[PDB]
Amino acid sequence: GEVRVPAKALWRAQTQRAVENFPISGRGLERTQIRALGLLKGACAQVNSDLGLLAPEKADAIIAAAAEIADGQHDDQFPIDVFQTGSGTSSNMNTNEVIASIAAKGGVTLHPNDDVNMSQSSNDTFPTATHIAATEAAVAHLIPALQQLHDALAAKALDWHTVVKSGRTHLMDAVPVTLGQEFSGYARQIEAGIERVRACLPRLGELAIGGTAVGTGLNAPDDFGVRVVAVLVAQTGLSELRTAANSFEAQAARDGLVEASGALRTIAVSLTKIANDIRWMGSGPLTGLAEIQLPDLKVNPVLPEAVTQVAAQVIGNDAAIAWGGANGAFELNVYIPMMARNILESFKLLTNVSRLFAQRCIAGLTANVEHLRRLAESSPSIVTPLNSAIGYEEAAAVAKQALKERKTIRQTVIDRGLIGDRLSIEDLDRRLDVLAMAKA
Amino acid sequence: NYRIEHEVRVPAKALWRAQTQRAVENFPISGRGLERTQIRALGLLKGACAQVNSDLGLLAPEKADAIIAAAAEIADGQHDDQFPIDVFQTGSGTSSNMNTNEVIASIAAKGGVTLHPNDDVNMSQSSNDTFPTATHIAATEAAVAHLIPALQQLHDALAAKALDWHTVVKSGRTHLMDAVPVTLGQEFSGYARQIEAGIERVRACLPRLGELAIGGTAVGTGLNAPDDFGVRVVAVLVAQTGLSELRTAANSFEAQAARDGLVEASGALRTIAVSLTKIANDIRWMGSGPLTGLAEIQLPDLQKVNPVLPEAVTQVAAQVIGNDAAIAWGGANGAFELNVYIPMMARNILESFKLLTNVSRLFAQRCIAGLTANVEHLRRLAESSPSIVTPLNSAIGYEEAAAVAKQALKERKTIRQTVIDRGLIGDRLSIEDLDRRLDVLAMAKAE
Amino acid sequence: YRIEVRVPAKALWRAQTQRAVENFPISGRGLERTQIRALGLLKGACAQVNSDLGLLAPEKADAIIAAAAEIADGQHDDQFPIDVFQTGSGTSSNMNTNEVIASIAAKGGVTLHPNDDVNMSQSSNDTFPTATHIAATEAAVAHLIPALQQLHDALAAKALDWHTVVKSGRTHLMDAVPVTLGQEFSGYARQIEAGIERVRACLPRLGELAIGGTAVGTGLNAPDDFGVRVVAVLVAQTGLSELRTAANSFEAQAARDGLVEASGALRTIAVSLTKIANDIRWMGSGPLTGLAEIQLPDLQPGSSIMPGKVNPVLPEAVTQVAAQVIGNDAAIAWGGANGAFELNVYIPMMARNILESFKLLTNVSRLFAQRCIAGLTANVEHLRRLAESSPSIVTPLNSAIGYEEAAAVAKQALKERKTIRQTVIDRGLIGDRLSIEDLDRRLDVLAMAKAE
Amino acid sequence: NYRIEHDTMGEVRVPAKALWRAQTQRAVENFPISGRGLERTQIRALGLLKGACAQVNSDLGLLAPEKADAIIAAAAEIADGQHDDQFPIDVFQTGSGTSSNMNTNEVIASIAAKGGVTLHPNDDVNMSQSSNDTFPTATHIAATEAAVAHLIPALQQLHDALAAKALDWHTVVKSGRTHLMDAVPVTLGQEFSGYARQIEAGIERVRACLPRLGELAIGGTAVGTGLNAPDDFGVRVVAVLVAQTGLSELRTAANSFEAQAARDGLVEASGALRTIAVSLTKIANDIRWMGSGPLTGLAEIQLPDLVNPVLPEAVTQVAAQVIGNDAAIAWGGANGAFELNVYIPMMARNILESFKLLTNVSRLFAQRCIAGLTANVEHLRRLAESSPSIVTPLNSAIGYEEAAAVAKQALKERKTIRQTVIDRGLIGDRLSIEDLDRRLDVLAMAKA
Ligand SMILES: COc1ccc(S(=O)(=O)N2CCCCCC2)cc1NC(=O)Cc1n[nH]c(=O)c2ccccc12
Ligand SMILES: COc1ccc(S(=O)(=O)N2CCCCCC2)cc1NC(=O)Cc1n[nH]c(=O)c2ccccc12
Ligand SMILES: [Cl-]
Ligand SMILES: [Cl-]
Ligand SMILES: [Cl-]
Ligand SMILES: [Cl-]
Ligand SMILES: [Cl-]
Repeated sequence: GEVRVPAKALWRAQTQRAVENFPISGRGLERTQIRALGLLKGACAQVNSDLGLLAPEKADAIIAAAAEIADGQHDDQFPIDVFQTGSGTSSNMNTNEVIASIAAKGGVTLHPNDDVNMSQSSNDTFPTATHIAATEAAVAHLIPALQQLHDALAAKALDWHTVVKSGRTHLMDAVPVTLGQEFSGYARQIEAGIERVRACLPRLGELAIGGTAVGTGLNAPDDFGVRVVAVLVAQTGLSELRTAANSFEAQAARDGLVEASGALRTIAVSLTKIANDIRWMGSGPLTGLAEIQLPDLKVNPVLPEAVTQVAAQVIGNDAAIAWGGANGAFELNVYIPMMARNILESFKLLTNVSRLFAQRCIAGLTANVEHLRRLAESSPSIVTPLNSAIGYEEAAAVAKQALKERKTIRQTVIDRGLIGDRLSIEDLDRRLDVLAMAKA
Repeated sequence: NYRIEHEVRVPAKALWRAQTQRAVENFPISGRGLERTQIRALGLLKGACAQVNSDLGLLAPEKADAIIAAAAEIADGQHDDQFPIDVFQTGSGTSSNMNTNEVIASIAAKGGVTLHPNDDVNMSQSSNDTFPTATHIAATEAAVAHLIPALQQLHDALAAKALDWHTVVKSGRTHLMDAVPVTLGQEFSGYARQIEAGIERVRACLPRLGELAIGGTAVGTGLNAPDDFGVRVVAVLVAQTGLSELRTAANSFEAQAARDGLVEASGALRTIAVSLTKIANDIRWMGSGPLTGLAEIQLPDLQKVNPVLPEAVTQVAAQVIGNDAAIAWGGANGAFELNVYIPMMARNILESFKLLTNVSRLFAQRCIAGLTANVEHLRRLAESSPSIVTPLNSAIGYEEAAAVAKQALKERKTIRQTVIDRGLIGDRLSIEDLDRRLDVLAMAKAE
Repeated sequence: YRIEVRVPAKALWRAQTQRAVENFPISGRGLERTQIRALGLLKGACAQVNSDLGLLAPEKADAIIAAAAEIADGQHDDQFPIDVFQTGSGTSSNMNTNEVIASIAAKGGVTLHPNDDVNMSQSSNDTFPTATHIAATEAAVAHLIPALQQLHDALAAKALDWHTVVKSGRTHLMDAVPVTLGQEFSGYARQIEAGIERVRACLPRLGELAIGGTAVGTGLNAPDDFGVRVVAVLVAQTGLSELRTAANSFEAQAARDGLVEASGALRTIAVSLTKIANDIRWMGSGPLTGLAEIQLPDLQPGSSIMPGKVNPVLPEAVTQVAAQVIGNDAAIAWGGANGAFELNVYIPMMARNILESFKLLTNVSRLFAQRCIAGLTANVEHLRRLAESSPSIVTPLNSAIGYEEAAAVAKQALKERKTIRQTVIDRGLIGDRLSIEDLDRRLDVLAMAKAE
Repeated sequence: NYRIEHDTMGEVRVPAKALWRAQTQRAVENFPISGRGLERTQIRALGLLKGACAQVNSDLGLLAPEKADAIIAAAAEIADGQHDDQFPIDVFQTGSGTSSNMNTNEVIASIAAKGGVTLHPNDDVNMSQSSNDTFPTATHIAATEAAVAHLIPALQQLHDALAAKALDWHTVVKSGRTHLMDAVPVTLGQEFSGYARQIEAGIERVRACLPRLGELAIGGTAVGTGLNAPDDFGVRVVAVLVAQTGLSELRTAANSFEAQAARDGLVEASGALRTIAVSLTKIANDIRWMGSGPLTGLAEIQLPDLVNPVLPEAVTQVAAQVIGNDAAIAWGGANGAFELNVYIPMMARNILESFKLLTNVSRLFAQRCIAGLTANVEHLRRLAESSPSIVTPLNSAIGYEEAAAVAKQALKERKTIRQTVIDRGLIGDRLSIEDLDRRLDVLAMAKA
């Protein structure tokens, strides 16, 4: 039919039809997705050239246009809604048409399908770009952001190694701990988060390229996949990219995204705990716990709120990803654009809020040392450290009398006239010292 | 060009000011800000508040008119690009509240009127009762003015097909296996009811979705606001918008300590997403083929035909389900006098409303309306199914009925032709008695 | 062990049930008492109607009704061994009920055919979802709503008792202007009251029964009015007026959207309960290192290592129940979306989850009301002291001494740990623009909470 | 019919025959919520842990040898399943699992008393322990054992059944399906190789979570600090557990505070199970669709009758349950505070159920569905040979327009592409039979 296309638009007919067919969310591909589609087209053009299937002049043109796209020079040339044909074929064609128009600016005539989509199908390209984008997000961005947060938490764990305070279990007063020990716990949660992301990489980095329409590789060179992956690894430095173990699994399912989402969700769960504890420690200053002071951006914990909200989003996104993941049929899972949107957003949210959390909250925390000490000196104590001085039986009697008369262990020892040759006052304070009780 | 404020650097053509710019620098998290409906509702709210402060003599009429004019521009969508703050901001949404106050002041300034963002545009209000008020305004309007009419359009399209296909007999399917006859019209009457029930579900949540916190100020007590600020602002909002569903909260503390009304409404959207998944799935399966699939109907071409709108629908449904999980999560985790997950909740609920509205109209117009049934083929299959030999039992015994069914399937013939081919027509069974027993439309029991 | 297939001797079920037992050894958990009861109610009403329409012999119908009444009464809850994770229509549990009823009638000398007699006018597809919705409707009206009303009433009572118990508000977990403990609990009460409203609003669709639609929704091989007749009997016998024939017989079998809808209501209540329970254990936190606003009744020892430590175990039970309801809700929506054509085949899993959510919420709400809320005591003097020392209450001084001096009062009081009243005095601001009488009027914290 | 018992809170009436005591009975009355208690595997883990603890306490000279022996013997009876009816406490108990810990202590004491040995539930049976490190330890022992000894071998059985079908059906060519629409040829073998990979990847996912799932909190006592335990109590107890269970995946926690303030390892493991549920949903759905009919469906295969696809229905319902449980687990996981996460019994219920359901349904799926599948081989090939999707390799010979006409006529007349090309008289000018049979070899097209 007749198709009206904007003057300064590098996309063509089929992209414009897709724009008209899916006015649903008003939001299109992110920069990372666009970049990954550009990287893939350049790599495909390179391999088609190396195999003598594509004329060198045409290949050079594609590679040049693809490089512009991957460098972010055309992020306004991808107007198709996220909620499109579930294979992502519309965005694939979007990329083919934009490259064709760019090449035409350089006096080379490309056919979007026959040249720019050579050896590819409408079904193995978009999930490939999706996993490229997800792997890049995991390796180049999320993991270093998490490492930064870990290092900030670990720094406080060391700095506060002897800042004694009261433990809390069930929200109730418990035996002493140090602020440093608590932050050593938070740091380990983030460290384990990094371990979780790393563990999913062998399957997250699997690319479907080469499988063409249904996974068989019909109408592609037998080694298209492995050659394209090699160019991608060389150009991105992403050694985690690899050919799929099974070309049918790689298109019929998107289980790699579901798996990876689970790692992000676990991280969201840890971050909720860490953020929650931190805003509670900062609460008050009169009606709260008043354990620490957060940097001001009466200070509201705005970054913990940002963190806990991001975590909520990752959990919602995770549910959406799994839902689409389960609902593939036969040779193709047709939930890819929705799954891509959600997994890449979860990566982006976690990355950016972890860095903000680290730099503008954690690094600048100040402990209220004297208040914390007074809290520790209000914790329950135990009789065990008195055994080698008064014996198991007298200790047991002290514990019973303390419980009965609702007095501290220390005062009960004094009231029972136990301060003598077997136990001086100094010896009592040493054995019951709250920092020693924390076993730091 | 960038103008300077105090020190913070603000874009020249930006109508926001220093507090918004600081929020921009503090939350570079998603790169996504408030949606159009939330911005519109913030405008609506600020205008109504100014009207009431003017009515109560608390704000100069010249200042009030400036806010009202500015706010109207915002509510009309003229300033959507003036709200740069990330969704993932302070959990009260105070940053976006100040964004609105600042943009209104800057709009007024161009008209020669000076407004203090806090002292004037935020008069009688707090950082805590305004943003969720705007959220519930935006959600109520999305439910009443957009989603319900969209759903009604879908219902009517499905109902129209159910009528057109009233006598289009086909094989029923249970457990995906062949079963006794139904009509395509009956199936589509079921789809229509699912959507109709969806509308009932949305309507049922409105008494609580429409509750507004405005007037409760910082903690719910209404301290530093007129005692009747809430009912006055709501009456102005209703008067201006026609949204009679908007109401003052039943309890002012519940309305700020929790966002339970959004959790409730999301559940209604989630159920609709569940209904749409079933409908969309059946339709793309019915259209599967053209050779190795079910080949019951043909879908209209768009991009044989891929079912691209059922894929759009089932992907939207997945998103609504994910959004629903995030909303419940934020909803459960308020503390004492304030739930601090509102911007995240607003984002997700308003998007869910939008996606369902837009994809339902698309589904109705560009998929449902142009569906075409393979009528003769559907009847042929129904008339050849082993599932329909049971009315033959009283005439020929279930053992011979079984032989008929097995031979019909093997030779790919109707049950009728098989009965005839096996020489069963006689005094035990006339051809007219056979056609009565095997009347597959009558078996469907269409009203 | 009798033989038919080896079947336990004291088993009232027969061969088809025993086959299902051997086919689905998956969870080791079978139907609940409420589902069993509902299957009993339905079979008895069906025989009643079949008899009335002259389709079933009176002696046979009487034997079904008598046997089905024993099942509904809970006398045979050990005769339903089939796993929850069975054929997705629930046909196996339907046959279970048919077989057990036939065996009961056999003890009385009457021979019933499980299919031809007990399952007359019914199919293996409209029975189990009918029983599920009967069970879910009963759980909503007879058990959950009264239990929520009991918790509502306990919260409302506390709100009344604590109407003048002033304290500092908390927003973002930071100090805020005064509220009363009573206002907060009126807020919790409203959340529970709204929860009841949410359950009530789903009942028009939760109560829809598929019975009469037979195999595919068409009503083939059943009387045309079978559905309305069975429902009439059920409503008369159970008093459950919310039970009704489905608006659309195809929707009622192709989907279980009413269950998804109802779970949404339950999920929302779980969300409310989470907020309420969290606030309450935080309010009782400490007693020396926490908020120490209230004291929860002691229910059991908390720690071996810490002998006097008593933990908020009911709020912990409530919040864990809430997590379960949210999990169950996701399972129900998952099952609900994935029907195909004429039948949703996730009914037993959806039934398990919705009925569990009803049960857990019902039971934990009553325990929460009786063993926690009713016995709460407020630390009134503690709460009032913090309120009277709060920087947040200096605002009403503005019109007398100016906001800059009020800010100074707040800073000094906060630093010298004094009340706002005493700090105003210690700065010598009581003169001819401000009496001690006017000061106490302006710093009346209860009046600042504006309690009605 | 009762006897009097007591704790630090006062006196409590207990059923006369019951092996539990006061604190258990308080919890019986405090939490009548679900009506369901700990599972066999949980009780076993608690028994194993208590025995190991008594062994270490005896080794370190902290507990009298005659007392340790009485504990170890009692704990063995519990771990073997002789006293499961003595664990009446609801899943929905105190969030630390305090009550079930005391349950185990009390029952061990009452058992030993029958042997003439007097044990204090707290002082002897709970020596060097607290609830806060024992109940999550038992929970992670149960989950680790469920992963290693049960789930992975069940998945390997399912993988092997799917891989056997992939081998058997290696040349069973059929029409591909994308968007539910006919596509270029594949084989049943290839589809099933895809299913096998999903389950193989599932095993990889479970194995990848084990370094953290296997972490045990034991030794951290009340708040993570180890107060009131020997400094090496944890490593010693873990060594005993590893020796007695053969589970090398059991290990001390990398950080003692993380191990009690959080249950992130359970959230992580649930993610793997959830992913498996997602894979199983795809496989089960495909298989019931392939078996659909016998007239109006796809009718690609026939499922064994045990014909409704009842095992795929059991599989997809189990999947839904696992996804549901997964949401409950993450919810509890996120909501710890300071030194302790208090959602452990609920998280344990859900993670352990998810392990159990996937284990049992995978073995059933493998044995009683996958193994007995039969393919309609000739019919599949005939459809593949008759599909408009395979006319494309004729384009260069007969042209686009004629290829479309061939496709349309073949469908309308229900004939193969090969026969339609012949019938339209295209052999001779356009191409030979040899060329036709080469271009339309659907098996070669499937690249198999
Ligand atoms: C999706 O399903 C189809 C797609 C296309 C065509 S066709 O009309 O194009 N066709 C019929 C002409 C004889 C050559 C086979 C191809 C037919 C069917 N369906 C059937 O053939 C049903 C059937 N009937 N009888 C049997 O014995 C049987 C045995 C195994 C599998 C299926 C069947
Ligand atoms: C599930 O799908 C089937 C089930 C059973 C049988 S059967 O083998 O039992 N059969 C074929 C013999 C002629 C009488 C129809 C019944 C066939 C099909 N499939 C087809 O007939 C495919 C088909 N082929 N060609 C067309 O032109 C057409 C037009 C509309 C719809 C479908 C088609
Ligand atoms: Cl443009
Ligand atoms: Cl701008
Ligand atoms: Cl029995
Ligand atoms: Cl039972
Ligand atoms: Cl009614």
